[PDB]
Amino acid sequence: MAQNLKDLAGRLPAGPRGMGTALKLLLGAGAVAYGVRESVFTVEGGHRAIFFNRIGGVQQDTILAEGLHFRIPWF
Amino acid sequence: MAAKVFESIGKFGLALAVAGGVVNSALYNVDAGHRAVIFDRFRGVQDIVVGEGTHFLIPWVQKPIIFD
Repeated sequence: MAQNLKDLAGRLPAGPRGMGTALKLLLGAGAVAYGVRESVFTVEGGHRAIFFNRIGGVQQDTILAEGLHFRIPWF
Repeated sequence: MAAKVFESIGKFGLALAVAGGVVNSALYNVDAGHRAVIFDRFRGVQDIVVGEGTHFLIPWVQKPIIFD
């Protein structure tokens, strides 16, 4: 299966310089959009989805009444 | 020249994939209300309370046990 991906990636036409940087920028934008989408969490109302601070445990003082609160991914 | 570029990019990609896999395996999520205990088998169970927190557990040494 790895060799098939090898051939598929290789077969991409050797286009002029512009589209290479274009593809790099597109990948950057895709990753950034994915991160922005993921920074919000499963949220039902009737659930004060509080900030679980990574350090020190739960945020005993950060009591999330009804309101945006972006979870730092992996944090 | 092209073939060398292909091979080098492949080697770099494989190394990146391995590093990403290790980094992913080095993290744990002990939900709050569960304060974690580092399951370190080098020097043991940490009187230093490593509770909630996705502390960087080295793989093969620290498996997250979730203590409620």
